[PDB]
Amino acid sequence: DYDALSCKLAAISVGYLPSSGLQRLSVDLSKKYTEWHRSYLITLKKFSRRAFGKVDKAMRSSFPVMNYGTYLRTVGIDAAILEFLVANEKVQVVNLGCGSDLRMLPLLQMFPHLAYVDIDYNESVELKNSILRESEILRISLGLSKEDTAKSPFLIDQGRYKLAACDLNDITETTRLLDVCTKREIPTIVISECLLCYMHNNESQLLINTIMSKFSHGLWISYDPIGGSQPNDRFGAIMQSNLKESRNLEMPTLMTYNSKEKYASRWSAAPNVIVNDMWEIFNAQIPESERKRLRSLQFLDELEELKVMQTHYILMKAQWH
Repeated sequence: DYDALSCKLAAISVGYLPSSGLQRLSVDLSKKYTEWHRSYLITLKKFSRRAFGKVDKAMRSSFPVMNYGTYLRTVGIDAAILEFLVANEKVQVVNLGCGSDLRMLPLLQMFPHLAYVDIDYNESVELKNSILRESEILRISLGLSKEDTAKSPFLIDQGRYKLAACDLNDITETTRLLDVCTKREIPTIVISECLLCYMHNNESQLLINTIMSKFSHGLWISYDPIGGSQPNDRFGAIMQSNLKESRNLEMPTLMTYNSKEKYASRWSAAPNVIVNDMWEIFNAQIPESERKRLRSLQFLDELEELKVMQTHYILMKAQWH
């Protein structure tokens, strides 16, 4: 999760984010997008010297190619969310594996009838609860008090926002949490940003079939990497070796779902499944005005190196009713 936060703060410091066109942010909410994430880094220092040390040095060692990958990852997920929230005013979002994601701050503001539900491991949501309650600007955005006033499973439960500890590998614990914070009939958006890659095939497939069957109308926006379908494409072999040799983590279903078609077949129950890798989103969805703006920030010397990386990431959008 500290990798994901290092990417977002490096993109904001250079200028890549916020993109007020694609994210549909106002003048005040564009300023607040920068001020909320900056106060998340300063407050993270107060609560952890080790976590601030890894996030600070990763920010400053960020390359232009990696900043283009964070831009497409953020405005890609945001473009799918905002199209669904405009067509449907009463919606509830369930951000599975949220981490340090702060997209609920501008989205709750922009949509009065929007509920939101951050869900992550116990350790991740305890640090996120400490940062939102400590900072003054993050407190005012969610209307929180400084103390831990919430009860039982929820660390936060103020108005139209809910932070909750939950083992997503456990399906019995996942459904029981969704019974108390969501309703069956209300349109839903399920975001799995960098979650299903770290899970085995049994835990991920049961999470997809159970949540889709729980709600009537919805839209699953899942972002993840793929191993690569071409022969002699060892991007998936390099990343699996880089994860264990670094901090002892795994990506069990990387080589299994090595293409955008195989990844999209997990949501085959849903009748409307689209899927496009992040290089296709760079050439199609991103306007010409936006690409000129990113060129003014940094020198993208190796555009082919950006294509090799971004074709090994995807954005799936399943929709059922």
